[PDB]
Amino acid sequence: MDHLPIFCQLRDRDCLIVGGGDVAERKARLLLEAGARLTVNALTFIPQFTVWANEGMLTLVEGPFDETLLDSCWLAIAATDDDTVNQRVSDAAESRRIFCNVVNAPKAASFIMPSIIDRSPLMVAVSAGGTSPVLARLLREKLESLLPQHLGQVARYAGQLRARVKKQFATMGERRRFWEKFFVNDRLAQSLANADEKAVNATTERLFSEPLDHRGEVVLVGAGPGDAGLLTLKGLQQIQQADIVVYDRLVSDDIMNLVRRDADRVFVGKRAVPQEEINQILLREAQKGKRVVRLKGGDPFIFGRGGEELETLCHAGIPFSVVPGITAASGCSAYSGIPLTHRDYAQSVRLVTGGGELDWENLAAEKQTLVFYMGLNQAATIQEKLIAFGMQADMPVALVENGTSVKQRVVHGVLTQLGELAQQVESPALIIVGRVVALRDKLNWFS
Amino acid sequence: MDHLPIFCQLRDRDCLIVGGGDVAERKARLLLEAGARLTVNALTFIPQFTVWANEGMLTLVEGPFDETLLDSCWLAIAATDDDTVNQRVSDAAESRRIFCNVVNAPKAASFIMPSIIDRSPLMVAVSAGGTSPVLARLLREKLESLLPQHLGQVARYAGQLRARVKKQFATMGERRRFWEKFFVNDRLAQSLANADEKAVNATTERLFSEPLDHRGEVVLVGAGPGDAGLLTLKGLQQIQQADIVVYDRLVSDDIMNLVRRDADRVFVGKVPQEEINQILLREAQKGKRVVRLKGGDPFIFGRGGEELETLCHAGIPFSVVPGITAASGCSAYSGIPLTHRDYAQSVRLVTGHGELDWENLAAEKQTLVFYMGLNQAATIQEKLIAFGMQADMPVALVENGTSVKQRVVHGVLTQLGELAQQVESPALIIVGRVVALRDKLNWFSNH
Ligand SMILES: Nc1ncnc2c1ncn2[C@@H]1O[C@H](CSCC[C@H](N)C(=O)O)[C@@H](O)[C@H]1O
Ligand SMILES: Nc1ncnc2c1ncn2[C@@H]1O[C@H](CSCC[C@H](N)C(=O)O)[C@@H](O)[C@H]1O
Ligand SMILES: [Cl-]
Repeated sequence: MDHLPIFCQLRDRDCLIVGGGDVAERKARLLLEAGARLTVNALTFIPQFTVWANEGMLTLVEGPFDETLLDSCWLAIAATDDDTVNQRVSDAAESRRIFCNVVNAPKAASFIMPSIIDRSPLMVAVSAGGTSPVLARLLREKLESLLPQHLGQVARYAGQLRARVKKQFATMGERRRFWEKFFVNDRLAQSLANADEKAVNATTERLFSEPLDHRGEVVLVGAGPGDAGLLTLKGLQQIQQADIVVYDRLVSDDIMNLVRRDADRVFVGKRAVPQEEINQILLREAQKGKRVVRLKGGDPFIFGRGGEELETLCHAGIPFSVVPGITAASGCSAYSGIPLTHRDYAQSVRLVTGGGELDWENLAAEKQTLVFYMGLNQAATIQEKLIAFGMQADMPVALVENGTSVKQRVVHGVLTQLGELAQQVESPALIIVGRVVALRDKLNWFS
Repeated sequence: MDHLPIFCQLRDRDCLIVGGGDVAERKARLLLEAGARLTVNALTFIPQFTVWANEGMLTLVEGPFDETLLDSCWLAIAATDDDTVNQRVSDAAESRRIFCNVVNAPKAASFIMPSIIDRSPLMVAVSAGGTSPVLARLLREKLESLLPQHLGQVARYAGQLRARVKKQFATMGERRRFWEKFFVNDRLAQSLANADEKAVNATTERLFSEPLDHRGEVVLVGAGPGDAGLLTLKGLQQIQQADIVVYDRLVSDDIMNLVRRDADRVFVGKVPQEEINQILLREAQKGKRVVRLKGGDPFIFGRGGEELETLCHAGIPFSVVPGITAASGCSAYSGIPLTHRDYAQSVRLVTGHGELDWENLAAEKQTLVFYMGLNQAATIQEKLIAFGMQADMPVALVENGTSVKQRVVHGVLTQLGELAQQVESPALIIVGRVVALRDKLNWFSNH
């Protein structure tokens, strides 16, 4: 072992930073977050130090490095640009047996500052001894995406409950299985976050009363339009903790690979399937006691037929929640370079399908952006009947197929070519109509 | 944070353990592995301690607690069963400003010993500070399953190439891009694992020979409506690697916790557009990774349709990460789907601050979403009524959607004026029959 990691309790302990630049500012902010009583010594200070001082959060000593400021210090940080000054700081702290960090020379120091994931009281720290800062940040970013930030509140509720858990589950296996359920229960985490005490004690005793086997809930998760990177953090966390994932073909293969592999997969899609038995699959599995995730393309509440499922769940007592996704309009907008609103261009955006009878006097009006979902089929009926209501023959139209994926194709023309453009593409495609289409020239970044 | 993690260099520094039992043994084993000059002072020793003193790896001091043995120490550990003795030790350590650990007492000591995952020279440390030891074990065991066995060899080799990387690459960014490609080359990993030197050398020379890009870029990232879990995975990648992050009023404080600690932050808030652009323009022209962080989605009422031409006119590469828009975030979190089987089959996103076409907005069977229409709410009510919307149409106002401070008021269209006086910005107005579904779909809390 090259370094001993220790977690230091710093509240009202004296600490010294030498330096007054932005490096020293980052260090000072960490130590203030830790509750340190902080003195800063520097020849000059960036103004963020004088505001912290005015608000009585630190102490400033303008001048050269004064070894006697270390006199009652627990930690020293040399954060200047002068290796000479840092070495004098480092040497003065060594003789007083004060742990000292040198920002630019981590080998010169008696301690190193690692990358930190703060879910306090829960804390994770990563370092490789200075050999690889970029590896630490790479690991920090993956850790950040996996640990929900309300985990800390769940942590402290746990500690206040270990007497009840131990007095109810005899074996340690029984206890670990309970804790494993406790720490991934999301109505619990949301209730502690939102400070709803009725829902905490409700969820608390529902956790104690149901069998250790059971953990029935259903989560409606938006997978977004295609790109695995457009999943939400909450979404990725939910499909990692799931026992069964129910998915359609509108969920891209890359999203599916993010499903941790001991989960059961249920495909409920096209081949070459009514929503009614989909409701009963979800119903069945939740009442067997499984964490069911329903993955849907895009956003669940935008042409998802996703509300119809949940009111069946609400009438059986099955807890549920919903994680929104990037809808196709927003993804294709961004990946094709067509903003949906802009300036003098479009006051409003309209999301519509292609069922029943629509109102095309309404759809034809100007100063709009029109986005057609599932419109490819009735597409010819759309060109002739927007022009037949006075909308200009020169209005740019665009079709985005497979938006946000590496197979994205965009065809753009003018309203009077709308049918011709149409089956140069296939489903799934969006039809976008309006002046905003004309700014793809200046705004397309996706190669 | 409640603790401050640090990685101490203990080689040739005196440490003192008080206690000579199995708990003292496990802490002694750790300090020995970190190179400490160890002294153990106890009435009695388990046999492993005498086996260590015979090899000259520690000094044993038999007898009761001697305070003077602290004099030259950098760390102290109270590991007796006697809690009176442990307190005399932590007292004697306090006065000397020596970080001290008390085994049966996490809240009583100035440092905590964390769980360690070791991939030397890489190291991950996990602690919940004694509030939840079992969360720390479950997490440590999950981390153990995500860190590849042979990651330590990749880190070690990185340590040996730093001198060469810094000599051959002038700028910080060029070094970062080298390391970014180094740490995700699968083949270099397996070659290091198999001690295949010629294969390591061939990939290494080729990696050093690659042309490295020298451009800064501006990334527009959607933060989503507030909840930090609603950021996309890509958006998190961006704000964890960014050099500077330009952000607004409407980026919640929990998203900012995701911004990399070493990044610079610039706030905007009446700061008009032409100063933002030239801030963006001048920062990227210096080769820095620039993230523009905006609330919701950048291309929906984002004003971000002209930021991008100024950059395209300048030769600055740019990209766009879509975000969850306030409509689909507030929809999911108030229990109000934007579309539904027989309630609404089109969604209209409208602004507030010729003018609006009210005959079209008042049309049947659509959901209306008003962005920043709080100050204009009495007009919206008047106009929709005059163009034929029924007086009893359900309306809802979502304030601070997806945040811990979310508030929803709701009612009928003849109440829309009065309702707006009960909330403040930022807030959405949802108009349509879907609003009535909240009483069957609200899985979120009570405001
Ligand atoms: N990746 C994609 N690219 C282009 N259009 C897409 C798309 N994904 C979905 N669509 C559109 O959405 C239709 C399915 S309706 C499902 C909508 C989804 N819940 C959402 O919010 O996006 C398809 O017929 C197609 O018109
Ligand atoms: N968390 C939230 N809850 C309710 N309304 C919100 C909100 N965040 C933004 N808004 C609305 O959005 C307006 C800002 S316009 C920018 C919104 C962003 N581009 C998006 O896609 O959502 C505010 O006036 C408010 O009406
Ligand atoms: Cl490192």
